[PDB]
This record gives sequence, structure tokens and C-alpha cells, in this order.
Amino acid sequence: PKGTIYLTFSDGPVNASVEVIKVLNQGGVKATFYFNAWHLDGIGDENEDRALEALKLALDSGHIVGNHSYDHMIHNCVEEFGPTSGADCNATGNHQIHSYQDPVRDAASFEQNLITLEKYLPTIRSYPNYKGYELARLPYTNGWRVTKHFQADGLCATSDNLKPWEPGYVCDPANPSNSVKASIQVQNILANQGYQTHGWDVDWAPENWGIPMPANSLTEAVPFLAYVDKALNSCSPTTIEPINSKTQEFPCGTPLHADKVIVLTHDFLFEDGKRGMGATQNLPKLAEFIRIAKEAGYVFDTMDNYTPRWSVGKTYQAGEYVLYQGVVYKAVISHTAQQDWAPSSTSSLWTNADPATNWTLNVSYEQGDIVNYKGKRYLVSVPHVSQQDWTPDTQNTLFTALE
Amino acid sequence: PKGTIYLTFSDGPVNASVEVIKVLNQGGVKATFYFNAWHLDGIGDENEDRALEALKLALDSGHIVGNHSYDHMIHNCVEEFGPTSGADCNATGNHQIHSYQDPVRDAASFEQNLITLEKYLPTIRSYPNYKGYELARLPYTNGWRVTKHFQADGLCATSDNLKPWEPGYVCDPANPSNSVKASIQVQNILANQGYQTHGWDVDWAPENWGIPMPANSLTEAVPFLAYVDKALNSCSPTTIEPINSKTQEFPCGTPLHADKVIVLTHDFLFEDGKRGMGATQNLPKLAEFIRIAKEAGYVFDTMDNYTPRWSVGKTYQAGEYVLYQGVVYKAVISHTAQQDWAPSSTSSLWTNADPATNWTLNVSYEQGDIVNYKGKRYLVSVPHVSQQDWTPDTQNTLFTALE
Ligand SMILES: CC(=O)N[C@@H]1[C@@H](O)[C@H](O[C@@H]2O[C@H](CO)[C@@H](O)[C@H](O)[C@H]2NC(C)=O)[C@@H](CO)O[C@H]1O
Ligand SMILES: CC(=O)N[C@@H]1[C@@H](O)[C@H](O[C@@H]2O[C@H](CO)[C@@H](O)[C@H](O)[C@H]2NC(C)=O)[C@@H](CO)O[C@H]1O
Ligand SMILES: [Mg+2]
Ligand SMILES: [Mg+2]
Ligand SMILES: [Zn+2]
Ligand SMILES: [Zn+2]
Repeated sequence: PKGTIYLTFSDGPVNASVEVIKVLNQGGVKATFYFNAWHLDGIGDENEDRALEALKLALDSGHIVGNHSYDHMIHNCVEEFGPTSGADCNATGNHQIHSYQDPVRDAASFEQNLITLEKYLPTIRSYPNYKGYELARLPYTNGWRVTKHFQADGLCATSDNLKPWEPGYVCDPANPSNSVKASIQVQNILANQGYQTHGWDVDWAPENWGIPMPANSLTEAVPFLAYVDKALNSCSPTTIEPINSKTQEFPCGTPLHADKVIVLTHDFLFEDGKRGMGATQNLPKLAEFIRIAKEAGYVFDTMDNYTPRWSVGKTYQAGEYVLYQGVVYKAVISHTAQQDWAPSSTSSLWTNADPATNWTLNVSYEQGDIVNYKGKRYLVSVPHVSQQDWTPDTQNTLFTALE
Repeated sequence: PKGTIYLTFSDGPVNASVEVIKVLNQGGVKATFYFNAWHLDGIGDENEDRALEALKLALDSGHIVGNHSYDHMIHNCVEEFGPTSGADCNATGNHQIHSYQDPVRDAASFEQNLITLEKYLPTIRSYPNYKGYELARLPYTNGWRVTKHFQADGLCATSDNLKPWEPGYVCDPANPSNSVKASIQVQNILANQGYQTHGWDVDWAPENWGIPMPANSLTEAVPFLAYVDKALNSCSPTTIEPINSKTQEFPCGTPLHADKVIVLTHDFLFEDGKRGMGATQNLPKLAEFIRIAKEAGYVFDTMDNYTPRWSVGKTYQAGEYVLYQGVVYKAVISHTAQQDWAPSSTSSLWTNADPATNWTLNVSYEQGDIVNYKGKRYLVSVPHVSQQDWTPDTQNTLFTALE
């Protein structure tokens, strides 16, 4: 295959999500949906009376559901969060200003999301394609927590004053805004709950979100495919425009990202309504895109496989990454996987490479790594593979407590 | 050792927790704390200004913290939950009445509990002895979700009208109250989120909870040890009094429970205040109990070890259960565990035996079993070990869809 495309749809479930799902199903592809459950509460200020129908359809159809936070951080866009806050924030268009504030509260929005999803669909955990507790994406933010060595932030994603498309807006990736600094801490809190978070390579969107009637300015399928071709193996998160969409320190050439392109789009762009003639204009683009992408030799996959699942009978090279039971691992040596050689906290063939900061077993730590253990921070003074009896509080050769 | 005692303390963290912990520390034991975070918000109507200090002290001292729900189900004791609700329910004493209503909302209380703990103590996940997301106990209810074949419910725990100790109160285990039925679904919801729940063998308590000044009538250390001795291998959950503390269908003789006694008590009983002189009277009883139990040949363990942890080097017999990373597994083959053979979703030496009802990988299913899969229920028609390819919807020879 020329490469793998991951269609990711953010900000559903809304009425428009239904026909989108239908197109994916007619196109013969699975996608990943990053949902905000406030639409199920009917307070997300969209056409959303079919929200639960959409959720069920997405899952019944075998699409992956991931966590996009309960309310898309709209609580940070308003004075007091309530039923009108979505409309209120839509009135101002201030979504990317002060987007993140209290990272603890903001991370909690991800847990609340799951409460709400599991309330409206009490059976959701019986779907293996429900990954709301393993996979996440941050509102506004091309930020990544994939592996211990594959982590990077959207350093201009959100602002403390001006919108990124306004005159006078300035960003200094070396000195990110307060909103971005909070969003980084949110990334880290989720990683410690065992989430992976992913950004994107390309965005099926208007040039910027200041553009009026956004749904009326999506790229056609062919040019969009050209854009995908361009993004393939070209470290697209660093070159992407506009500036607030970049991941400046994305690890170019990282093997996990090779031959892959993650597409971001929004369900709401596929609706005839207040953003333009999205259903009429853009549903066919999506149908055509999927068709011509396959013809070009691309395959489509979902974000639960972005990190390839560990698989018996597969030969791994030392240093290769797999996903196993929601946990990322790294091959200690080149070998062919056997049934009883699975990655674990004691496997000799694998070390844990989750993108977390809490001290964890069977991790290959490097000098300078900082870990959290029983509420204190410790510098890794000597590189080692962690194990149960080498806890940072009692192993002063391996760890030094920070001041 | 004669046996293992699991000291388990419910309803914290409160001011009284501090000196409880200290006595445990002085006695050289670890215990398990089933906490309700509403005390951290200061609305649980106890002396609880030191609630955070207590939480930190339990964790720092190495005690296990488990989930008891955010508000101990007081939202079901009042018409509108708020800051005064604890007080309001304490005025009427109606805690065991309609305690469980909407099982989905009630289960969500357990997840809200974790959000609140992680708000007041944002480093809490960096403690390995933090087991809030793995171990739980339902308010009022001697119910168990331990393994696929070790589950039983408290069929008279809560009522639809009278307090259990009132004249006129009747309970029929064969025809359980609606509150009991709701609690049974809560159990099942939690299990499908990967929780184990455990009840208790003996309760260090007043005769029943209608007893005024309940802290004043706590069994002395020596007689309490007698109660424990009697509980050892005697299926105490079936013989326990009062009626509402029973687990009527507890699997007597079940291998995981042999030589073990789980003790329930409440931090609030060790306080000098509104329930009697608990610190003065009861802390010394705790201290002495710990001392004499050790002398009698008992050891103390915590609930994260109740299902013994899989350990490299240990020999297991086919049919034995272990816990590994929060998941129960049953040995397929008698053997001596090695590094590379951790129990898992793909092990040929272990099958998953979590007490869940959702279809799950690598479970030894038996004809008659019923599983949930993508929102539908299926009857196991032929015994088999589940695997990724053998999903209920595509295996009409292994499963039969139910109406
Ligand atoms: C991945 C991501 O979060 N991208 C951002 C978009 O979600 C976002 O648009 C706004 O989303 C809100 C939540 O659904 C809507 O309430 C709001 O109406 C919508 N704004 C417009 C103009 O449609 C956009 C724009 O703020 O930014 C992306 O970064
Ligand atoms: C483990 C368990 O749930 N045990 C039950 C106790 O929680 C319960 O006592 C009551 O607990 C509430 C929650 O902390 C308190 O608000 C309430 O004041 C307290 N009752 C008294 C009289 O102190 C008891 C009795 O309701 O039943 C147990 O089964
Ligand atoms: Mg994970
Ligand atoms: Mg578990
Ligand atoms: Zn979004
Ligand atoms: Zn309780």
C-alpha cells in the first residue's frame, strides 16, 4: 500500500454525523470519531436531536469512538457554564481564547465525557470499538502523546488574547501562551490515565476558522488527495498552516509515523445550514475522496491501530513499537512474536513505552528522565529498566528526589 | 499463618481517619480505605476539615485506597442533592431506604469519586496503592464481584420503605427490593468497568445502626478476635447479623476466600464526638486487636492482594486464580510462572476470569453463560475459549442471540 490514511472526525455526535457515517459505510472504510457528549445533553448549540442515534450508528457500524472532552472546553469560553454556553461562545467566536485554564478541571472534562457517553448508551462498554478511555484528542490542539519518545505539543494552538487569524496576533513557540501551557499539562494528566492522544497531518477545513461560511470552502476530493500525497512522509505537522495547527517539535521521520497520514475533519462541516451547504457540497467530496484514495493505493485504518497491535507470528526489529491492551511497548530485541511472548510488565522481549510520567514498571528510563512516584518528583540518575523492587523512594543509586 | 485478616475502613476520609491510620502504622499493618470524596468538598456532614490530610496520610503510609462512591449514595436519600444533603439524611437516618434507584447514575457516582479525588490530590495516580479505579465496595451492601465464578449480592441490604431495624420491616431474599435490584445492576456496571467489589465477613460495629451513640457499643479487642476466629472458613457472609448485612448466596468454601476474614469498620467510629467517645474508647481497641491477632498467628493484608498477585517463580495449579494488573485470571495448566508468561488476553497458560458480563477475550466460556456484545445479549451454546475472531455476532455456532 502507498500508505495508510486515518480519517478522524471531531466534535460529533450531531445530526450531520449520520450521513457521514453512511458515506464511510458505503465507501467501505472505518473512521475514528472524537466525540463531545454535550450534544447528547442537547446543549452543544448544533442540530443534535439525533446525537444518540449517531453515536449508536457509529458504534454499530464498527467505527472507533475516542474522547474529545465533554464540552470542547466551552466552560473556558464563558463566565459560567450552562445550557446556553455553546450558543454564547458561538456568538463571540472566542473558542481559541483562554481555551485551557485549570488543567485539572480541563482533564476532568475527559472523564465527564465518558460518564455522559455511558449514561446515554449504557451498553457502550460492550463495544470493543468504544475507545473513549484509551484514545483522546485535545480541542483545538495538534498535540501528541503516543509513546515515551513520540510526544509533542501544539505550541500555538490556543491564545491568551487575539485569534490566530486576527491582525496583530503573535505566537512564540519558545514561550507559549498560558492557554497552551495549560493544555500541555492536560496532555500529561491524560497520559498518566493511560490515554494516547493524537493530532493530525492534514485538516479538511477552511483556510482558517475566521473564514465565513466555513462549510463552503472545503477542498475538492482530488486536490485534497494531492494534499494528502504531499503530507505523506513530509513531517506535515511542522509544515501545516495555519500556525495554530502546527506541532513544532513533532519528531520528523519517527518510524511510527512513516507512510501515514491522519486526516482531521468535523462532522458539522457536512451539514446544510448555518456554516454553508455542507451536506450538498461536502458529502460527495468525502465519498469521492475515499474512492480515489483507494485507487491511488492508500488503505484506510483507525486510531486504535495507528500504533500497530502486537501480533503473533510477526517479526519485530529491536526498537519497534506495538500497542497491546492499550499500552505501548518497545521491542528489546529482534524476534518473531510467539503466543506466550506478549508484552507485559515483566516481558523480557518488550519494555513499556507509554507516553506517561508516573513511574511505571518495565520502562527503559534514560538519565534526565523525571518521574512521579507517591506524589514526589524524581530525576533518573542512572539509566535502567524499572522493576517492582526499584521504586524511586528506596533506590537512591537509580533515582534522585528533586528539590 | 492461621489466616489472613483484611482490615477495611469505610466512609472516610475524615478527621477521625488520621488517628486511625497512625494506630495502623504503630501496629505495623496496612489496611484498605473505601473512601467517599464528598468529604473533601466538606459536605459529608462529619468533622472533615482534615479530609485531604487524611487522604494523603493513608497513601503516604502505604494503605490501599478503594472506591466507595462520591457521596455514599446520599443523592438517593434526598429529593435534590446539595451541600446540606448529608446533614439532611443524617437528620432522618434514611440511608438504607431507596439507596439505589437509577443504577447508571449510581455507578457514575463511583467515577465522580475518582474525578474528585484526582482534583484534590492531582498526584494521586503516582501512588501504586491508589486502587480507586480497580477496587470498590457498594454503600450498605455486602456484595461481591470477585471472579467469573465468585459473585454474590446483598439481597436485603437496602429497602423500599423501612429501616431494617424498624418494626414492620420485612425482607425476602427471593423477591428482593427494587433498591437491592438496582444495586445488583450497579455491581454489574462496575464489574464491566473492570472493578472488583468485595463485601465483608465481620463488622466492627453496633448491633444495628438504629442503636443510639453507636461508637459507644463496639466489641472489645479480645471478644472481637473471637468473632474473627469464628468467621475463619465458616461462610460468615451467610450467617452474619443483621439481615441486611447478609450475602445469602455467598459461595461457601470458594477457594479464594479460604483462610481469610475481611473486617469492615468505619473511621467515624474512632472519633470522640456525636456518636460517642470513639477515639478514647475505640482506638485502643484497634491497637490491641492488631497486637493479639498477630500473636494468635494471623497476618494482615490489603484488598489489592485479596486475589493473590501473579508472581514470577511461583508454582500454580490448574484452576487457581491470580490478579494481574487489575484483571483476574485462572490457570489453564499447572506450572511454575516465568517472566515471559504473564497472564493476559493472549496467554495459553491463563484465561481471563474477571467477574464481568461483557464478552471478553480469552475467557473460558461455558454453555449457558450469557455475555453482552455490541449492545446485544448472547447465550453461550458451546464451551470454548474466546478469541478476537470468535465474536458473538459472527459465530452463530458458538453463541445464540437472545431476544
Ligand atoms: C480538533 C479541534 O478541536 N479543532 C477545532 C474545532 O473543534 C473548532 O470549531 C468550533 O468547535 C466548537 C465545538 O464543536 C463549536 O461550538 C464552534 O461552533 C466551532 N466554530 C466554528 C466557527 O464553527 C475550530 C474553530 O474554533 O477550531 C479548531 O481548532
Ligand atoms: C460500608 C457501608 O456502606 N456501611 C454502611 C454505613 O455507611 C452506614 O452509616 C452511615 O454512613 C453515612 C455515610 O458516611 C453517614 O452519612 C451516616 O451518618 C452513617 N450513619 C450513622 C448512624 O452514623 C450504616 C448505617 O447507615 O450502614 C452500613 O451498612
Ligand atoms: Mg493506554
Ligand atoms: Mg479489574
Ligand atoms: Zn474539536
Ligand atoms: Zn459506607
